[PDB]
Amino acid sequence: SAESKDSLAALFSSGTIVARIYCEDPRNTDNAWVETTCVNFHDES
Amino acid sequence: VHGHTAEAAEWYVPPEEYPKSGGVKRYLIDASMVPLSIMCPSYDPVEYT
Repeated sequence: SAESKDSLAALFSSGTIVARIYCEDPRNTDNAWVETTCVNFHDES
Repeated sequence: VHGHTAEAAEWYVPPEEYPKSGGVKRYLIDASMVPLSIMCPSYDPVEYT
């Protein structure tokens, strides 16, 4: 959407990695498990 | 979103016509050739006072 996408880039310019934890995901097995990194994009205005 | 980085330090290149000099023009150089760490063998500036 061009400039609105640039606005989204402004939205994407301030992110904080809040956690890196192990998922309680039902597809998990003994030889393959999901671990997540969480990125928070907060819009103050 | 874009598909590249910023890739620009905002390097300054002054305008071609020197102010109040009666139309005397410099030797034009691109913004990716200004730093002294970079070689740039074709640098031939003009001496004007």
